Amino acid sequence: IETPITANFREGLNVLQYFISTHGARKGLADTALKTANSGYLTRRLVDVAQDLVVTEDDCGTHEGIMMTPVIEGGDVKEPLRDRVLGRVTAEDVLKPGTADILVPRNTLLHEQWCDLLEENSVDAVKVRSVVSCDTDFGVCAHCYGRDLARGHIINKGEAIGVIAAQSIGEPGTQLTAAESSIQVKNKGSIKLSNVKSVVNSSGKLVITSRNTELKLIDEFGRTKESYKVPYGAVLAKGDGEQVAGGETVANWDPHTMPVITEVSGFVRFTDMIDGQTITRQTDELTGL
Amino acid sequence: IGLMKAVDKFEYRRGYKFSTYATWWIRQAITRSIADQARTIRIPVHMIETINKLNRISRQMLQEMGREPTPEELAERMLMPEDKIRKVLKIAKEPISMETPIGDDEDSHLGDFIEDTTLELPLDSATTESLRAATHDVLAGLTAREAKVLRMR
Amino acid sequence: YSYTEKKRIRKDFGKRPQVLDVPYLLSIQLDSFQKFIEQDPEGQYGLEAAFRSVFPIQSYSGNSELQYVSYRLGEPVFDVQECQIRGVTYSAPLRVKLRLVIYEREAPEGTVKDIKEQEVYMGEIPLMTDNGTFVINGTERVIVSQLHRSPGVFFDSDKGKTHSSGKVLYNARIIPYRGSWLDFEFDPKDNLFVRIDRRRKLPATIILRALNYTTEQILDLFFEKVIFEIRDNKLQMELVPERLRGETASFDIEANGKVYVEKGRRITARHIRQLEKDDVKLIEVPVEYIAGKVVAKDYIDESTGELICAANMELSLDLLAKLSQSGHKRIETLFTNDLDHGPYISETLRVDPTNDRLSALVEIYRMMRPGEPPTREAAESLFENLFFSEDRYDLSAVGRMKFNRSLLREEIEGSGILSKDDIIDVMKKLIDIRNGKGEVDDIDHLGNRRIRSVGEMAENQFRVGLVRVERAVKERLSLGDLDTLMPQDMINAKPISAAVKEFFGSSQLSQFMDQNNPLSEITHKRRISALGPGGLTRERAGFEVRDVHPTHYGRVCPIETPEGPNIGLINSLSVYAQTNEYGFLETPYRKVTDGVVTDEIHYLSAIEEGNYVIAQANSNLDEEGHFVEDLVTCRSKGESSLFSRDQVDYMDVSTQQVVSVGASLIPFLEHDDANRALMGANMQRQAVPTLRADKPLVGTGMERAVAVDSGVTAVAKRGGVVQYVDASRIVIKVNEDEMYPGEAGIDIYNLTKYTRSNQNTCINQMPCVSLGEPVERGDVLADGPSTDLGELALGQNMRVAFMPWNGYNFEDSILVSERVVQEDRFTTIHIQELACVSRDTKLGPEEITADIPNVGEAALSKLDESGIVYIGAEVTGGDILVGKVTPKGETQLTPEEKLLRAIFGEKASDVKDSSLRVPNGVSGTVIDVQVFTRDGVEKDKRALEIEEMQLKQAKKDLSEELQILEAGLFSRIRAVLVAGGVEAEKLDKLPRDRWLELGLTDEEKQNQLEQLAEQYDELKHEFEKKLEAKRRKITQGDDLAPGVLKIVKVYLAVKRRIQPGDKMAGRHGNKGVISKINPIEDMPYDENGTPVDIVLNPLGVPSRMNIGQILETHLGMAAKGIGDKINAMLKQQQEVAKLREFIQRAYDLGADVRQKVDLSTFSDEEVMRLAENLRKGMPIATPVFDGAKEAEIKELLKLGDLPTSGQIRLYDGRTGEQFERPVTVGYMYMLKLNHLVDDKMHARSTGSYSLVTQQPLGGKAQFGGQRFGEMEVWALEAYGAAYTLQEMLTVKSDDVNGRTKMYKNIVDGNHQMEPGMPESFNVLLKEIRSLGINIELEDE
Amino acid sequence: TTDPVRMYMR
Amino acid sequence: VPLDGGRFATSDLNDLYRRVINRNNRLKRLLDLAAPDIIVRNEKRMLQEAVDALLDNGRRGRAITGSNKRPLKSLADMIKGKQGRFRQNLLGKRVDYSGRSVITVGPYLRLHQCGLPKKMALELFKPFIYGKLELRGLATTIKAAKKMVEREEAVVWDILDEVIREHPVLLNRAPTLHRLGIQAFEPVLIEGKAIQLHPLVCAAYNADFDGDQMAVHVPLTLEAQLEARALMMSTNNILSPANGEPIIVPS
Ligand SMILES: [Mg+2]
Ligand SMILES: [Zn+2]
Repeated sequence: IETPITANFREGLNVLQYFISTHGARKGLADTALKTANSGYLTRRLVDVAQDLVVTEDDCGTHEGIMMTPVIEGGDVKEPLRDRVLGRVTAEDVLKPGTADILVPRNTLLHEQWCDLLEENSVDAVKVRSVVSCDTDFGVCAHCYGRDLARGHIINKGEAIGVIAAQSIGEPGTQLTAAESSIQVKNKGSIKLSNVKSVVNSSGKLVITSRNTELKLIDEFGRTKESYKVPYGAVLAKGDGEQVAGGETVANWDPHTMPVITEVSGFVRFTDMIDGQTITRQTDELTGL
Repeated sequence: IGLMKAVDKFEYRRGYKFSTYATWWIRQAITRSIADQARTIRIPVHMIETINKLNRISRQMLQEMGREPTPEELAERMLMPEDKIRKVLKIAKEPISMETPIGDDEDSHLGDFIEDTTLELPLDSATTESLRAATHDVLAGLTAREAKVLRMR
Repeated sequence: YSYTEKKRIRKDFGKRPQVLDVPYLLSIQLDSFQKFIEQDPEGQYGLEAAFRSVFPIQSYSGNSELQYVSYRLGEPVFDVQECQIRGVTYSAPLRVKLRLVIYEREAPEGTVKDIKEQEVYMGEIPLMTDNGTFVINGTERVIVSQLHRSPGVFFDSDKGKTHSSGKVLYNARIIPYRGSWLDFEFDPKDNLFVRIDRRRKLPATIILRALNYTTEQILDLFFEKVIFEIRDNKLQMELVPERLRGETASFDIEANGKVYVEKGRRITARHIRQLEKDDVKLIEVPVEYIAGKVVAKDYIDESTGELICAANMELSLDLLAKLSQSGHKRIETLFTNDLDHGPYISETLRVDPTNDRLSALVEIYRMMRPGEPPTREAAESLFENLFFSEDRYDLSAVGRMKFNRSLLREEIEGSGILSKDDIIDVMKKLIDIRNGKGEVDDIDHLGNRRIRSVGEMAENQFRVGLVRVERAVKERLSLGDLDTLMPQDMINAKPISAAVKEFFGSSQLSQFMDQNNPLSEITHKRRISALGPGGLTRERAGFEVRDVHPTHYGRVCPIETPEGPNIGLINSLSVYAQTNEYGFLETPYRKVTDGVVTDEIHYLSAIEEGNYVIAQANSNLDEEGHFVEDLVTCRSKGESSLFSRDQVDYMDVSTQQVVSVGASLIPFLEHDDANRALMGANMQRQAVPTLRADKPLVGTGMERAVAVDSGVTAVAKRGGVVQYVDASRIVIKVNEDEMYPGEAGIDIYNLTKYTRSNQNTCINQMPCVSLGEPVERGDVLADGPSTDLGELALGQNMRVAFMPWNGYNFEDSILVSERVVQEDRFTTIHIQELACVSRDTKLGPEEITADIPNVGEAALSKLDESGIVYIGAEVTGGDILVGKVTPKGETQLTPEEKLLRAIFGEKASDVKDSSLRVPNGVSGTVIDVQVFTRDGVEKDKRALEIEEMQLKQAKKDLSEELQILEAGLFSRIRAVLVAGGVEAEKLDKLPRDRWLELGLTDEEKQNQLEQLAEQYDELKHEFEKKLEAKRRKITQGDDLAPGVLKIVKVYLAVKRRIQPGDKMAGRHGNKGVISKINPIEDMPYDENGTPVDIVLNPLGVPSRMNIGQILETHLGMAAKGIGDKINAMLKQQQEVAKLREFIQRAYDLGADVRQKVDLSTFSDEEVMRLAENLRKGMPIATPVFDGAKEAEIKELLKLGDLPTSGQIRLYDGRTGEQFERPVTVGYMYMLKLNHLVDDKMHARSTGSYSLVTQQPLGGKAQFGGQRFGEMEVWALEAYGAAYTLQEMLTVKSDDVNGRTKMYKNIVDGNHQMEPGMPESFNVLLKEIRSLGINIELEDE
Repeated sequence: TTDPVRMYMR
Repeated sequence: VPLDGGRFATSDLNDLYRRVINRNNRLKRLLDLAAPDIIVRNEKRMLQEAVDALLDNGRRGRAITGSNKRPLKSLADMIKGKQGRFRQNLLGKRVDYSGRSVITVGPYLRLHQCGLPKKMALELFKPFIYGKLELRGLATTIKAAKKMVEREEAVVWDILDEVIREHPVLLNRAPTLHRLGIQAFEPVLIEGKAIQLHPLVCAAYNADFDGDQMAVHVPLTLEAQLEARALMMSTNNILSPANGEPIIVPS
């Protein structure tokens, strides 16, 4: 509603302000009454589909696992790499930028010490064993799980991890509820593109010709912080590998325009654009638009 | 089933209209079935007719005495021992559905509160383990013939 | 100024003048019942109304008709008090006069006889008390008013979610008062459908053919006609110059020798002025435009008699050819315009399998009852009963009105059934809305919800009572002979009385009155519910109806509603609301005639209010009642904005009218967040009454209105002086002016003393007047529970100070000083009722004898010879209240027990010990014993002692009445006899009873003495019979249930103090559970040494934004300040003047108020009496939105000589050092709620087990164990807790053998378990095996 | 269930 | 079973079972009376129906119980429910040696113990007391021991403090949401009728003090004590299982 509560609590509220304040309060109580019901049903289904899964083996001895990278989705680094990998066990040894160098020796319980020795070097991505890959049938081998408990050591044989999984997801449920112009790279770093093939035009634009091109940001000592997505059809300022300054406009595009751009020159020949079939004329004044 | 009987026993030579003669035989089989098997606690037939009369008597004497007749008023009208009315009225009730919902609509039901009286409480089974204990030492401290004499009883 | 206001005068803030005072709060309940049972000399709703509908009953054409004469209501068998103890319903016998006439066969009409049978009885109907409650089985009950959808027709949407096309829909529903629903709905194909309630969908037009409408009239009605003329040759068209709007040219459109518009140019405003001014009636068209067009009526070939074209058929160039060569000048077509008149009904007709009436009449019959054959008589009668039967249909009187209302007609009353016009008119309007003109209603708006209450709802249950008695009467009236049966033999009583016993006995709307609190009673009787018969279900709706709608303003309270599974399903009634004559909700407003604010009040219903622009409550007007400002914030059609000075049509009556009675009792509400207010007004009604009735220091003004209007107090009928004041009774000597000549007398109010309430609290009245005091009409004569001096006092205020105290107020927990529990001030009195039944077993009767095998004299000391405990004996847990023994012979004990009994010689009794003993933990004083005995069981010893006391009390009571009434009446007769014949000494020698004969000379005073004479001699005889009748009633046999011989009811008086665990809370939703009780030495004290009673946590105030409790606390402090000043001056006795000078200053305070106080008040005796009542503190009133303001609070603090800060320094009682920073202290009114600890606390070691499933159950009051539900099992599974889980559902519950093996092991001191198999699963195995399934336990 | 009362009657 | 007042109560299956028994008998009769097929068929139709109403009522027209509008509970409905088997459905089966009341604060506690009312603990541990009283010889026999604590002789408190010492109890509060909803504490006897709850554990339970109640449970067997001590004890669960950070944060 277009006329706020102009009064505050140290003063009085008047008739209407109170009467308006009423609604939000009532729906407030109403909502959380149902979000209790939704949680209750949600938690019930989840233990039924998990439950029977128990830690059975110690090590299934598979080298397979999942590739862990930082979360850095366009915006702001919502989660460090340190958190995701802590307490997990490594799929494969992690190397420096240089090699011959066994940093972490392949199966290691990545506890707190290891995790800092990781963040000392510029360690950028780790392959990690996950429960989804564990070859043992009718359970999960101790290794592929992780460590976590109220105790800090690795999981013991026999713990019923399915249940404790279900609860953890289901408990917090009570607590749950056109300016696309230019990218300005907020920090100084190095630019590395993926999946693009360009042609220089008469204006001299680094024209993307692919649909799957990303705008990354190369670090110096292991913080690939920002990432950005460039649309098909954006005027670029920097090339590739060129050092960007703090707060520098490197892309530019019309929001409400997706251009269909050739790689080549020449005349434009009309095929099946007959006046009436798919087109009609819209011709302007003296300028010849 | 009433109709099938009368058709077996009929004879047209007596001039009875088949309508009202069969109507007799039919209404007999009706009442004899109702009275028999419509009750969970089965009562003899004369009891039912006794009960039926009582329903009529409470009506006629309802408006006559301003309110409703006292339990010892209908007793005079009826021919019998007259304290039996209570006795009649006692067995006359139908049993109640054990799964009758009590309040809140919740799955607490009437039958769910009906406690067990046939049980043997632990506190007594405890003393039983000790009653055996006490009797034994008095009987071992006796003479061997008195043990054999008592051991047999 | 009145009498109990002059006693103690509340200082009142608030500026806006009261123009209309709060009406009687129990209006709704009392009014409605009065309407139901009352003579109305016309048809208007009542028992008369109900009667006239079903009656006269007439036999199967035998000309024996029974017509209805009139009815009377017999006197109540017992009055209010009597009826409660015994357990009868407070009812009156209904005696109704009926006249049975019979017409000879065959008659030019007239009767052989009619018997004018005097009043046959048809049951008793309960009656309402003076205060709007019923007594149904000795338990007071309330009938909650219900909320259901108004009768009429309502158009709804179902946009969006329907079918996943979006593609909106519109549906109509005709909801009558009685009879089947009629639904109209569209579909995607734009076919009109109708469905009887949820049955098979059918094409809507089918009912029209059944109403004798053929195809031509259906087309003619919903569509216009476009007439196509063949003029000179090949096709012209009649043109209405407006029809062409919203379309583009179909061809070269020309007329009058000039082409106005060619094909492809949209027809606009230019073109239509040309057509209209040049009068273009006729236009030339192509012969191809009718290739798609649909022909309207029927055209047949005049020669061959053959069908050219059927109605609703699209023409073609060949179909045209057959009727063009035949000479046809007219061709009627449908006007189809996808903006104006959509081709909807046209499309419908092509799906209709019928043609004539009987085609449809079968298909309607076959839809309702498929599978069985139709008949001509069957289909016709069935349909006529649906919307045309006088018996099964009425949309109501209000319904017939609302029908006409919604259709914009004029007439407000007419037919009770639907007409041919009605049905068509509904279908018409539905199409219009679908066409875009008009909007749909919403259920939530209070113009489409109507209020029924008790008077109406009982009527309906009585109405159904008669329709099920008519068949029985009709059945007898078929074969019934002449003058043998009379109108009583046929009509039974029980079917009527059951149908009413059903309602008041068991219904969702009949509940035990929540009566622990004068606020609780009044808030319950004013309540609305959308639940129960004819209403919604919790699982049905659905958030839309719960949310607050704009129309709730001033009718339903927005804030007072429960906080549980049914939010918004109650919506308690607002203060000034009233029920419309027609049964809607209206509210008061003030007629704003342009520049004057009148004082003439106007009542505006829900629909009416929307149109007008109503001003706001807080608006400044001065010198005459002109609006001060040229622009005022107002609200008109659902929204709110600034408006011109002379546009406002009405104005709010009061600043309070938006809330409820519960909500208005909270001070400084305006500064409090809406959420907390709800929690506030929820707990206020749950306040258990305290020992000593305080008074709120911080009040609102409503408290006096609530006190009087609640029944608990005894309010003076007639003004006079007090003759006698006793803790038992109060006698009022009436003034001369109001008193009638004969029968005159005295007003005598007998007070209610200690008795059990509905919620086990104690309800006690106390006298608040002294000997020889003047009282006026409508005064408070004695305070009820939780009232003092006429004001409503639900609790007791105390000195409270906000600061952390070593964590003992960590969350919202409360920390209380010993001074509170020492003063016995939060002590609360509870009354339990324990009963004993002497039953009848097969073996014999149970005896209440005091001979109980193997019990010591310690029990039989407290017991009299009869076996009942003496009055006054203080008893605790385990003590026997009623000794009882049941016959049980031949026990059949076992060998080792038998030999043992023989060794020590106990005379093994043939009787069991069955005595009623006091439940463990509860302890109180016995204050009354009652014995109710069956007619024919012999009254024991104590009962005769009892019936002697009952006799002595009744003899003393009746005679006391007579002694006072004689002497009061005789003293006046003697004095008027002295006026014209005074023989002073001569007169009083002879006996005073021998006076009535003596006359007086010619005047009306001799005729006045004649009045007093009559009613004296009537007192002589009325004494005799009333004493007699009272006496007979005591000894007469009490009728009990079957099987029960005699019953002893014992009343216990337990007095509960206060201990850790009790929930306490202020009025602003600050709950809290008292945590430790500290010595007064350790409490924070101030420089004057006075400790502080409660230490609350400061953290509770910012998060839950309830800031009003702080304002209360500060102002409260100032209220005690004025107190200590007067307290000093009253003990100094300085002189009357300085006292009066100081008080006068207090009651003025600044400027602009409404008070107007003294010095009128009697300069000695009253001011001093006043002075006394104020030294405890000065009662102030803060109205709801007109409240006190910050400046006014601080200003009153200056007068008290206390800092403006509101804070002072305190000192920690342990270390004695100062506290850095000043802290707030002040006074907060606080309640103790009835979640008392020693009811919640349960424990069980080993107890009873349920029979069917051997599972723990509370049976011998060693109460049931805790429930161990689903979620708690996942807990143990989440740990490794393998044994703890096993133990939980094996030996601790289901294992009948294991549990004993365990218990035996426990006392042997061996902790082990022998598990085996749970009976819960064992029963499953048997239940499955008795189905066809062979379920085994395998091995290997 | 083609309600039993009908198909006896038939 | 009988009730008071001489009225009876019985299962709905009885109304059902008779009708099956009755109709079966009436068909045996009709076969020996050689009744017309039109009749003996209809009887079969009724028996085929009445059997179906007995097994799973509801896939027909819903035969009601005698004179009572309410539907009768079938064999299938004793298995079916909300949801599934009632016994395993919440709730869920009640359990001996338990109780509850209002909870209060008590900051003076150490974190590994809890405040259990004197009055409550007496009633709860009764079989333990009966053993120890007669073990040490203060009672001749259990029946004597029973009478002693009934007399509430002061001697028992000194016995009670022995049996209470190394014996944990389980505290559980209303909606058990995560594994921290049951936790094990050591009882400290208190004069008063409220449970005393160490303030730091309130966070894990999502307990406020607005009048919430908690239950107690006694670990009986020797095994259950050592189980409750090394797994469910307060001090052993200080980290949240959702995210490794401490849950015993200051509130
Ligand atoms: Mg809480
Ligand atoms: Zn694995």
